[PDB]
Amino acid sequence: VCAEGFAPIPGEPHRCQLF
Repeated sequence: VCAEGFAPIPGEPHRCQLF
């Protein structure tokens, strides 16, 4: 999970980015 405006990463599913 993460924060309002975030989601998994392309090829790395541990940290966030933008929504």
